[PDB]
Amino acid sequence: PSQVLKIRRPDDWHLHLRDGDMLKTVVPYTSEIYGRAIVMPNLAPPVTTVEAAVAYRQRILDAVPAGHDFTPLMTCYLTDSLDPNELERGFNEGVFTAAKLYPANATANSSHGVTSVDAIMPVLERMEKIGMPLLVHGEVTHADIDIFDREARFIESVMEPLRQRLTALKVVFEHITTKDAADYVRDGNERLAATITPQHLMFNRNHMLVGGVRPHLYCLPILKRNIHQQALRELVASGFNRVFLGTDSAPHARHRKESSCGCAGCFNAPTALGSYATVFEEMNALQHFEAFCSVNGPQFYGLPVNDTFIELVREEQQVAESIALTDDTLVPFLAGETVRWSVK
Amino acid sequence: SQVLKIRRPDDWHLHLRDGDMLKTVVPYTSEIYGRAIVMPNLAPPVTTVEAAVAYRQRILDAVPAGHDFTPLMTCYLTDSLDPNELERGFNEGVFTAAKLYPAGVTSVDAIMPVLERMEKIGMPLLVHGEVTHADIDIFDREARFIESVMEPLRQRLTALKVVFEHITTKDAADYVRDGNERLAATITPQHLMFNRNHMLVGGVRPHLYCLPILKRNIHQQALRELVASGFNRVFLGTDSAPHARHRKESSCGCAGCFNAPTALGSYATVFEEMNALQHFEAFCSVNGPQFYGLPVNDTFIELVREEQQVAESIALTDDTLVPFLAGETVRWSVK
Ligand SMILES: NC(=O)N[C@@H](CC(=O)O)C(=O)O
Ligand SMILES: O=C1C[C@@H](C(=O)O)NC(=O)N1
Ligand SMILES: [Zn+2]
Ligand SMILES: [Zn+2]
Ligand SMILES: [Zn+2]
Ligand SMILES: [Zn+2]
Repeated sequence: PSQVLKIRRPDDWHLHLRDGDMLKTVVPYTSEIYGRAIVMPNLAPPVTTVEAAVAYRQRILDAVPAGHDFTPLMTCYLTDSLDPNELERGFNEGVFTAAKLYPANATANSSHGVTSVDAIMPVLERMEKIGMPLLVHGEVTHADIDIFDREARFIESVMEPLRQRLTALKVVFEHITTKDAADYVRDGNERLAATITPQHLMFNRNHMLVGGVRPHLYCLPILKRNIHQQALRELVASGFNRVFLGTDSAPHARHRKESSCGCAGCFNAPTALGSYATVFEEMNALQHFEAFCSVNGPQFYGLPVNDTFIELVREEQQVAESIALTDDTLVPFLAGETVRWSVK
Repeated sequence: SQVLKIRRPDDWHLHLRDGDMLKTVVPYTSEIYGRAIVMPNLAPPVTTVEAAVAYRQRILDAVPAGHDFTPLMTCYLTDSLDPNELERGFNEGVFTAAKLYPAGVTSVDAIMPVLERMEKIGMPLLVHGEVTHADIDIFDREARFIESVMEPLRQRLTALKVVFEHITTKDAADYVRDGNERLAATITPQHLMFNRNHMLVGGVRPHLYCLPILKRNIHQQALRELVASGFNRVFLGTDSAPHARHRKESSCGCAGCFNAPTALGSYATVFEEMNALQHFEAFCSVNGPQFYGLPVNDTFIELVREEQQVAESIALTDDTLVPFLAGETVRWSVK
């Protein structure tokens, strides 16, 4: 009989659900499998108020198929103009589970982003005071920094000084992609965690660039050299308990991916969980798989572990080539491939 | 506006393709360049004298009347090519050079008799210098080739003339700079103008995707310094490498920049920025002929520093062709 892997129902600690018709298409891929997800706030315009988060939460709930037990955990997009009182109210009311810091840029509109981290110290101090976790997309985006160096540079110039300045702040280093970040997180304290995507465990930059350019593997932070991939694999396989599942499922229509300027992001919600199983199996570390998927995130966030179970079966299945949208189509992670593990 | 008059250039590394694509792209080259080295990587490749003669005629058929353009043909090396076939083509003026692609040839040691014949007859070897092993990071493949293939080959065949095509690294720039009169290189406009950030920051840009891949800024800067120094064994080779739009903009986009329409003005900009216009003519019009033992062109063209607006697309029989720098501006124009 085909091998079965039973786990406590997982959660996705880093997800993009988009809005409108695309939200309606993509939510089911998450809600069928995961009990909760951290829903990122990078809509156009971004979610920067309690009222917007409440309304978005309801649009997500509207799109959940009948019978799925799925709870979106909302986030606030940090911006220069965000009122610390607004963030705190949302946290106190259970609307915002966390706040998300995207890379700083001096040219950012104060309504849409952060100009410098120093400029938002009032909101960061407030998060520290109230115990609200900060989720970080840790890259510095200065034009003179090579794209492959941007994560490592963030550690030195932003992450370490911030954590020294605000010693009680809880931080998730999202979607880490480098040995630099893996080591930093491994050597950190109980207030520092990380998420890792399936693509950054499965692939390295050669997969994106050798034999052709593959925009469906193009995402931020960019896939790194093999030595970084291996460090990430070793970190999850070690059993380190402050790394956890965050897909960064980030859907874009096919025409927006396969263009003269392809958008960053992998639509991996359909195939992520089986992909993680494949990685943990290859690393001879399946004894750490459930904790990564279903325990470590809840522990860091101070939330209960799910009390229902799901099963993956080690039986081969083909991934769809594409998934229809109202207009155009979405190309899933591993489209058309035969995969080793799927959900029963 | 400033005007720069130069000897008519040549393009020492060009892909013209075949069929309808050839008809579309040839005029962008023939209107400007006196000669071009026409690469042999057709499907199937040009590996015989007969095939090269027929291809040359198809190229000439596509050259507008009044363009004095001569294609210089090349042979695609393979592990099993007959040295007599290659020499015959050289002696007949059919093959100007032979091109070594990384695997076709199973290995270089496998082609030693062909390379020995080339050395004896004075036929230049044009090298796409990358190693191919799956575990080698793509950004390392040029540097690794220098140590494991290029330096051993040149030590074995010390009289062989070699062009290190489309160099992309400080490693290659330094190797060529420090080499002897039997080693030269070509450099494309894209590897002087851009680095990998331009291809990957703010979106993935398949029209900048080419082999050898764009490298880190430190490599770009080394290439710029090399051409600006006046070093006389580097010369213009566009590696213009056209593909239809939806072969580029795809789930697995093809490598190659269609830069023939914009290359010359783009090079002029680089030389100007590097305060090295005194070395521009030699790069475009003298160094390559010197290395190949061919006369310089006897006509002259002018560039003017007036912005040229690059077309968004070029019509094909099916699909379109997106020029390198589509919709952008080039600072220098051909008068
Ligand atoms: N440079 C490229 O990316 N492509 C060239 C091949 C080559 O010059 O090696 C082509 O012919 O398409
Ligand atoms: O930081 C990001 C954003 C995400 C998206 O498309 O929302 N896509 C990515 O690849 N990374
Ligand atoms: Zn991110
Ligand atoms: Zn994200
Ligand atoms: Zn080449
Ligand atoms: Zn080429």
